[PDB]
Amino acid sequence: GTLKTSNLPEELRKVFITYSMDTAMEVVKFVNFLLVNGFQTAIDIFEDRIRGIDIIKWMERYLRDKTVMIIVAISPKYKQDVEGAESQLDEDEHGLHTKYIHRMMQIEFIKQGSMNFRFIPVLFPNAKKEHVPTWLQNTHVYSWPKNKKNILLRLLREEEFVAPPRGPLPTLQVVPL
Amino acid sequence: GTLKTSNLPEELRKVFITYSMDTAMEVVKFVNFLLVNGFQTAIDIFEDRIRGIDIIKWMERYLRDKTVMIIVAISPKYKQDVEGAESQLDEDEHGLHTKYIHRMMQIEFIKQGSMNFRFIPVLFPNAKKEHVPTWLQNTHVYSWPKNKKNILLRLLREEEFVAPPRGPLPTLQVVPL
Amino acid sequence: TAMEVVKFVNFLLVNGFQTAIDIFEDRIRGIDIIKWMERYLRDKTVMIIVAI
Amino acid sequence: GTLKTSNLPEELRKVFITYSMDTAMEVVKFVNFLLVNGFQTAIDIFEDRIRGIDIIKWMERYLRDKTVMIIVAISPKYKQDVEGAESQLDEDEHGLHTKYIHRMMQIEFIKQGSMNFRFIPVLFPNAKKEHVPTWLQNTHVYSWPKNKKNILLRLLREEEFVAPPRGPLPTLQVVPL
Amino acid sequence: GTLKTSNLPEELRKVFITYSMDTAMEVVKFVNFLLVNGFQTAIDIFEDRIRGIDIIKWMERYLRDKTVMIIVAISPKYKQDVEGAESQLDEDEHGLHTKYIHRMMQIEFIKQGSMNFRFIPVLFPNAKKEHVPTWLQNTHVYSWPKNKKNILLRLLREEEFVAPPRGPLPTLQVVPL
Amino acid sequence: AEEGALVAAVEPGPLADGAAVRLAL
Repeated sequence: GTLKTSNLPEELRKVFITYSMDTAMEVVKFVNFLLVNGFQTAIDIFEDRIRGIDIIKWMERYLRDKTVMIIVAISPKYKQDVEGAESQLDEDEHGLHTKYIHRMMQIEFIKQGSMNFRFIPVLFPNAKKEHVPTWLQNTHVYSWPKNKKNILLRLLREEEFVAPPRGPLPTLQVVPL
Repeated sequence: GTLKTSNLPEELRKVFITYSMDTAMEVVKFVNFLLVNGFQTAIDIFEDRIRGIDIIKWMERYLRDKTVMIIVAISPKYKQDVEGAESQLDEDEHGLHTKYIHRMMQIEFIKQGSMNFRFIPVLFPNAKKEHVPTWLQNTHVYSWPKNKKNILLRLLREEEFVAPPRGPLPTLQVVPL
Repeated sequence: TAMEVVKFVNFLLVNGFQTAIDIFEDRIRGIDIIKWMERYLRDKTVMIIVAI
Repeated sequence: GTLKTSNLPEELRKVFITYSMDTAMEVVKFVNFLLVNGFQTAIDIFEDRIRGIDIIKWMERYLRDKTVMIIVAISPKYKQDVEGAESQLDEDEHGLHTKYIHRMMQIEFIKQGSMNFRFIPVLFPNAKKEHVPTWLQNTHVYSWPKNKKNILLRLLREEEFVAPPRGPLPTLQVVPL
Repeated sequence: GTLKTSNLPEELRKVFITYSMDTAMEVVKFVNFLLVNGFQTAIDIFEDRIRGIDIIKWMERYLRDKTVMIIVAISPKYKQDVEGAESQLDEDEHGLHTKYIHRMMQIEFIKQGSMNFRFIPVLFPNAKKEHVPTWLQNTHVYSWPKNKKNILLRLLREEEFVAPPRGPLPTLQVVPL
Repeated sequence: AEEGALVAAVEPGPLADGAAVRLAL
């Protein structure tokens, strides 16, 4: 029917992505897909020049800002990272940064009363529902690219289904028998 | 006939719907029917944005409330889910949530002495009377779209038949013989 | 015999008898049908009319 | 006399017992009597583990199974439970579960046309005829321990009296006068 | 009588306790009681040094492990925390951690098909039946210190009543009349 | 007493349905 263009302010178009290396190949395509659709996706590979100045400050900028939506790229190596990067993975720097980001996300999630407002889990092709960290299983989980339109709708903060406006209570007629 | 207007307070117009995915389309039609007739129907597909924050909290918000009328959409897959959603299927998330809701309803039903105050089973086009869980067979089972008028009456909490006020006992005349 | 039963219930109610029938007690009967029936079956003082 | 053995398959040797707390002691002896005689009796005090996993699922396992014979242990507190555990007992949990089981049995009984195929009422030493629910008075009512032999015969599904095979009609001899 | 000893492996002697501040004083006695009976109870107040390193990692240690039996210390403030910890308080850290633990337990419970394998609700003296979260009311609820021996039996995974071994079906003797 | 006080059946007079929409991007 009639077309609709979201009035989403550019402030709410910021998106931050955290991932593991195994899924980086598809994460590049995912970032391209988001950029084509007009979202300002911040990821380490493309933000490298600014990120190089101070990695920790770069991460903290997106972690502090409540309005920034964070997309979690779920892969078999993501759970392994956020669980045992320091010891099990021969001290992988990217794994350590991913684990730190995950810990910050969990701390914020707990502080909010275990309510998730801006962390979006996404299942990449080589992932499975078991790989999603438990606290992230309490919300919507999107498979990529299976549910890409749903991901776009979520980032737009739009409902896939729009309920009709609630009407008035029906009037009742009384007919003698 | 004469027209009667319901006094149903807006607080008593909340409705929650639990269903299985085999009847999703008819559930959407049913939700439209309820919304247009002035009932505030809470369903996962339409409250997706709020439901995403905390799914379990969202469900418990309606399960706690004694004043919310829960409509049970009965279909072949509903019984299947509430019986073996975890074992008979490859971990269907919606099936597991439906099973949890059914368990909470049963627990509340038992704690109340096995009296059903707010759970309304509704049979959908492909459903049979055998698909209704046994404890729900002890109440009025409606059929959709056959009894939609009766469903509206039940939600309005109105009687389909107005019993006239009880009169006085008749006076007896005595005649000799 | 539903229609004639409705007329009969009208006749009884008008004359001052509290007739319990399923169609009019729908609200209470919906809570627990079997309990609703047993309430009238137990009570020895409730007269049961059998509409043949 | 002569010896006979039954072909009763093990699948038909399952028994489920529903009782009230006042009978608990005698019910323990009754369960010992059944188990020793080769019957697989399910009771809440012996299946504490599986029942603890999920109480309602545990009850439904035997309620839904048509082949399981249910033994109703009647006593003064059993009728009180199944009629008023709702409020009279300050939330007596066992009373509430007993009431739920009784309601499910009644629903099955009515749905089958008021024919009782697997509910076996048993009177316990402190019980009387008045304590049996009315719908259960339409079948054989056994008394414990007075009729325990008869109870075993009932569970074995073996008639107590062997009727001799029907013979042929007698031959008529005419001796005219 | 006779004495028995359980073959319970040490790895199965680990118990995790979650509670609220009002039960803190009683929880100390409960933990001492558990420790004296040889159970390795993990609680924040005692494992302070390890918990201090990383609170969230510490909690996830006992949440991930399927073999760890979690004891839930119910009380008026426990339900208050697991419902409105974030809002009704001036950011009570213990309340928020309790809420997070409760959410993880619920997610596991739902994901398992609404079956409770290792969550053991225990009612502390100032608690009531109503303070038990609904989904925890579908299992055995132990009161403390009233049912402490039942709690020990549950932890040992030993049924209080042991059914006698099932015998053979009785033989049938036929006698003429 | 005369049965003029008849029983009356109640029905909802006005009703409407539909108007559900789905976004397709």
